[PDB]
Amino acid sequence: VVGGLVALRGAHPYIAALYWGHSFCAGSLIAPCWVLTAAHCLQDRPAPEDLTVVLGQERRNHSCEPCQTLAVRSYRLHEAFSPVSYQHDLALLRLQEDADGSCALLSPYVQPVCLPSGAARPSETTLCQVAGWGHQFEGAEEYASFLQEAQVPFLSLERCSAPDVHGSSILPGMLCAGFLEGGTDACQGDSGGPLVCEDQAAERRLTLQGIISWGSGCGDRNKPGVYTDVAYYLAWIREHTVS
Amino acid sequence: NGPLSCGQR
Repeated sequence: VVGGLVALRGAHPYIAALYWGHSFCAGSLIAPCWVLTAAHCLQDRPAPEDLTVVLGQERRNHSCEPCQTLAVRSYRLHEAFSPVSYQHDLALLRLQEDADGSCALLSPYVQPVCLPSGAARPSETTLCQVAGWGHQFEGAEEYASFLQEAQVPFLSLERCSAPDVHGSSILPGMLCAGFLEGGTDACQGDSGGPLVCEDQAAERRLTLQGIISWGSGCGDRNKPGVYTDVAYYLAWIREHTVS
Repeated sequence: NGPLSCGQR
């Protein structure tokens, strides 16, 4: 994340860290046994046994005291996902339950994030938070150690699909957030991570409305980050989550 | 206490 600061330990209980082989991705706990991430992180289709999910983590790849490590029972990429356009860039991870039949062991540092309403009409007005362990700048040598978070405004599709910004590239199922003047954005290694935005309707007032997907550069002017519109896939999430 | 609803208010 560029233009962001370190996030406090209790700030992000829903964020998930995904490890396998030499790769890394983030994700969001949407239910005690379910993690929502980006499909392009798994386009290589690595075996589930290889996969490791760590919840309640603050420092990337560091063991910690409320850290919980879980195996992945199975995962599902969206059927219509394109590795070229990154359309439908979302995937479900089914966590492996233990002997007690529990997956995630909920605590103040490990909690699921509320799914979005979707029925609400989002103005540019909506403010969001983006989080990740990715690069802090485009040229950055290494991923961040501490979790970085940044405040970004939601951006309308009509403005987004504009020629000046992203133009034709934006497709249904996609949403944008950030400042056209740039400065604050998601960055490579942030993929799969959460975009939590304000929902005044909701009782929790904050819902997962985006999955970090793609973009051009970090924080470049007129090039806001592109996310998967979680609200667009509620039926799909309901359908395969229920499994 | 208990869990807090994710439902719209």
